[PDB]
This record gives sequence, C-alpha cells and structure tokens, in this order.
Amino acid sequence: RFDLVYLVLDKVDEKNDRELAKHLTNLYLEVLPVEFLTMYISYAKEHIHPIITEAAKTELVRAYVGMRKATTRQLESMIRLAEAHAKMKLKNVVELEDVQEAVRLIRSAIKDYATQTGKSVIQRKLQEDLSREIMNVLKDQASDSMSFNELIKQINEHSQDRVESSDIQEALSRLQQEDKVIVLGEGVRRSVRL
Amino acid sequence: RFDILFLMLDIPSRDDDEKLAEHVTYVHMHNKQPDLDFTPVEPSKMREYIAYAKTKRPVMSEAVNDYVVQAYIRLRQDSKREMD
Repeated sequence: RFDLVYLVLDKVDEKNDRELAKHLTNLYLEVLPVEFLTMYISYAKEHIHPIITEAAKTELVRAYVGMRKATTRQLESMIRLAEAHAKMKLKNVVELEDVQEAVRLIRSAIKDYATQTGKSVIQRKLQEDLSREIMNVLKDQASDSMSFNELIKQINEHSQDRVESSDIQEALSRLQQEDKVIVLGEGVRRSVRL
Repeated sequence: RFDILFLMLDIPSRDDDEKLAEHVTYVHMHNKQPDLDFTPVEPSKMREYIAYAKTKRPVMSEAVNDYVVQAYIRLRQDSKREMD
C-alpha cells in the first residue's frame, strides 16, 4: 500500500558528524520565501493537467525488463511521481528525461533490502527438514504417541539452524491443519497413522 | 528526549549509616535540625537572585563552540565503543 520506503543511516562517521556539529555550531549567534512558493504550488496543482507521450513509455519498458532480470505495484506508482516531477519542474507538458530521476529514487528504495514475511530462503529449508523428523520416529514407533519431553530432546539439537521456542510452537499449527497431529496440552500428543 | 538522570541506590556502608542514625535521632530529643557551619539563607534572597539572573541572558563567544565540537567528538567515540 505504500510505494517506496527509505531508512535513514547512521554510523560513527567522523568527517560528517564533525560537519553536523558545525551546523549546530552556527544558528545560535546573532530565494527562500514564506508565501511565494506556497501560492506557486497551489496555483500549479489544478490549472494545467499535463500530458503523456510515447517518449516516456519506450524507456519505461526498458527499465522494467531489466528490473525483472513486486510485479505491478511498483509500476503503477513509478509513473505518478514521474508525472508530478514533470508537473513540477516544467509546468506545461510531459518530459522524456524525467524518468531518470524516477529510477533514481526507486533504485535507492531497493537498496534497503539487501540483507520470512516476503522471503522464503529460510522457508525453503524449514518446511523440508520438519517434514523429515516426522517420518523417522513414526517408522520406529508402533503407536502415534509423542510426548513433550521427547520433542524438546530431539529437534532442538539435531541442528543449530533453528530457534529454540520462537518458531517451534508455530511449526505445529500448520501440521494441525495438514492431517498429521493434534494438541492435548503441554504434554502428550497424537500423531498420524496408516 | 531527556538529558540527564540520577539514582538513589542503597549500598550497605557502616560509617555513613550510624552517622545517618545520629542524623535521624537528633531531630527527636530537640526539635531543631540545623548544623554543620552553614548560615541558613532566606528563600526570598535567592528568589531575587534568580529573578535578577533571569534578567541578564548573556550571549556566548566563539571559543565555547570550538570547545564543544571537540567535546562531542570525545563524547561520540567512547559511546561508540561499548555498544552493549
């Protein structure tokens, strides 16, 4: 529902934090209008409603086909601020080179995501090995009995790639939906049979 | 959004507390609490001193802002050492 985000940065940054001190060193001792720009935009929002030509769409598809190398949420909003920047700097008509600053801001938008919710790298491995730890003991045990003291002492220490209790409780609610197991308190369970 | 903090933690310490014991027991046999060679001051006097001090508002020089930019750098570096 939002189009592009940004994060502000921070570090020690000794050449810049010293420079930021120089700003606050000043502004204590001793055209940038207050109304002229305000009437400049409030005229310029509803009077001229600008156009769109082929000169933008040819470069526009040239951006996304390399971008595919979201789907269309990013595509709908990417023209709107491209339109408004053409509406701002040239209060007449469309621009063809207004899109390099469109791709300037959104390329900085995707810089914030280099590094579960929109990601599946942990989710291509967590559903696999948890589909393995059922089939082994269910081929050892003639019953479907699996108590709580066994599962803490089986799957917390086979591998150290999974968290202890933050995701093992939600690991079983999907198996509650996928015709495997049932819940009977913080103890005994009941598993799948053939 | 604040600037400074304090604390009122209690550590066991023998010499202070017996002095603190005489501190609280002295107020019962008599009724007066003053001591320790301090002449007590009327609150109107400092109130006039505050109100006179509130009518000055001095303006800083340049060497002070030169001394705080080096202060903030030395404030920046050690705070960026712990990270704990």
